[PDB]
Amino acid sequence: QPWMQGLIAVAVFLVLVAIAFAVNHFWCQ
Amino acid sequence: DNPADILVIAAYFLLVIGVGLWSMCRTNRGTVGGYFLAGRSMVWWPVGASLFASNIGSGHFVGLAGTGAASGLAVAGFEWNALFVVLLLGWLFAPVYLTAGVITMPQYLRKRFGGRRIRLYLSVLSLFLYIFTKISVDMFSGAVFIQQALGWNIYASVIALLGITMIYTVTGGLAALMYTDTVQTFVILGGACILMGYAFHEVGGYSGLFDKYLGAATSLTVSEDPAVGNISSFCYRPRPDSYHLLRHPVTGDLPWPALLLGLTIVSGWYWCSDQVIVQRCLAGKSLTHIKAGCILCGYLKLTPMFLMVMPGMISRILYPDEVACVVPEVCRRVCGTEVGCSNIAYPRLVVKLMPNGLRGLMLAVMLAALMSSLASIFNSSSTLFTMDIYTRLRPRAGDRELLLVGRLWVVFIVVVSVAWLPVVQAAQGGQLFDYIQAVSSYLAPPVSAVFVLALFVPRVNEQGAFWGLIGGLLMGLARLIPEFSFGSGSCVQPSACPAFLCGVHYLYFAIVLFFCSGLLTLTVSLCTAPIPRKHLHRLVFSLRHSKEEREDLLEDISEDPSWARVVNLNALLMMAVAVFLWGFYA
Ligand SMILES: OC[C@H]1O[C@@H](n2cc(Cc3ccc(C4CC4)cc3)c3c(F)cccc32)[C@H](O)[C@@H](O)[C@@H]1O
Ligand code: NA
Repeated sequence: QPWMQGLIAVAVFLVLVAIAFAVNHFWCQ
Repeated sequence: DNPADILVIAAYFLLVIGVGLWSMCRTNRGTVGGYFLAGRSMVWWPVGASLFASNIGSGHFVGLAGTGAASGLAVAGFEWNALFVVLLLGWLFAPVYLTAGVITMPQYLRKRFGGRRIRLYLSVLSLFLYIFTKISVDMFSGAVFIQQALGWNIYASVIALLGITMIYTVTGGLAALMYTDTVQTFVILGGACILMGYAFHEVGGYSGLFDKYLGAATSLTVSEDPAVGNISSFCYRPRPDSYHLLRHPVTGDLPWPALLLGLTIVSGWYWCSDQVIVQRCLAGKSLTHIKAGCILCGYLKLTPMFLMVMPGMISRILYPDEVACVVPEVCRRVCGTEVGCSNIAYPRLVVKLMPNGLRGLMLAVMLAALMSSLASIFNSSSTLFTMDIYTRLRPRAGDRELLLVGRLWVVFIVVVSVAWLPVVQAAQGGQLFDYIQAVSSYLAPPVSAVFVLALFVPRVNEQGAFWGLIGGLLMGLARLIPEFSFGSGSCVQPSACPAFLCGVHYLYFAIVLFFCSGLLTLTVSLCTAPIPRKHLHRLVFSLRHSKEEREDLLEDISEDPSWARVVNLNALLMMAVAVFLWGFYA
């Protein structure tokens, strides 16, 4: 299904951006 | 010839004249700041509209529809890559260029590294890249569109187009083109949506495109010429991965690792390192405005799939014997090009589907696309030449002489492009859009490599950065030269080029070349004596918030917390929408 691939892609992207806020919050300050 | 077309073209010209006259009455073009950087006064919607309009030319209609017709929807990759890279411009590159206080990108390298020679090198390399990868595509795709839609002389019409854009460019500064680019972006999107609608009506909706495209083969697959014979089923049939962005990493026409890494590197240069795009961001009134402009430009950089790539696929569905012809005799009869007729995809939809009134609007779209791109290239090249090359030959020049030299360079680069028109008309069919992306992939990645190392790695010094650029061109030229030697041919007539030199996709060569130039720059940097911190305040991503006294080999980029918060959330929402759409068509 195209719609599931879209939602899964967004979900993986939101995981990466959550990781990016985690890493700079704990490892820049 | 129906009066409605002439009134639509005159109405378009009256809009462009009117916004030009208003910008000239408003802004100051007496100074170098005003004429070359719009006074650093351009709020978000001119910056976004101008980033979009400076990029989308007649090449985007002819090339993306054509390649859409020929190869399906992976070519949206070129446009959609841009979406990610514009956020590197607004959030990584643009802040450093505002705190460096630079008018040009060669000047940034002068301030960062400090020789006379990196600035001169990069200016001259940039000017060649604009003749080869920017002016060429606009002239060529303009001439395709005129040959097919109008039928006028493809020399005289290009001289006339190049001459009107000369006047439009020299008359106003960066403030006139960016306001005019807001009208041109409206016309481009407006008329391109109307053609998209007529096209999608003709195949019977979006369901229609995706159930009729893989069937859309020509019925004439037998040549009259011996040693061509029955054409292979591989070439005339549509590719069975036609509906997929993410195509096979060895046998795909645009391999997915090459699309994602290799286009990010080439888009790196195009959006983050290159005078044409970056002048729009050096003219923003502040960083929040640049960032907001970078969001608008991103949403507009989605539109080309739906407006160019899918309409080109509908052209194959509707005119398969003309757009998808494989027989050299038939392709020479259809558009004059023995190697194929993909390129007529977009201008056949305008001819066949548009009524009495809107054919004029679609001529205005191609004119809006052509003029905005050509004017942006002429103005940026004018800035490069004036402020890098002419201020070498005359240091005590002053802001009246530099504007005159600026305006005379636009005349000279127009004459150079008239000289260059026959060499670009030597490109036969959709070969040209492969050549431009190949030349971008062989010349741009060493520049992408030096800008990323200039911005993020303060150890990299002038010897490293210069010897990385020259090593970079030596490797790029190995591919480019031997290639252009062997030609391209077609799928019907494959070239005698050795597998080695070119089995490897040009966007894969982009990735190799980037890491080799980067590695050479880092290695020669780490061998030679470094640049200390007193030389580097506000020139590196680390030190864009410094306030300390730099020693030379607008400074304040702090924005309102609230508006920062707004544009930062909108960058994340625009990336979610990007990523969803890449998943949908993966
Ligand atoms: O260098 C990378 C940059 O390329 C720009 N760009 C895209 C096209 C359209 C296109 C592309 C490919 C093909 C054929 C398959 C090869 C036909 C058409 C284009 C052009 F035609 C001329 C000049 C630049 C052009 C994108 O806007 C930009 O986001 C991207 O960072
Ligand atoms: Na344009």
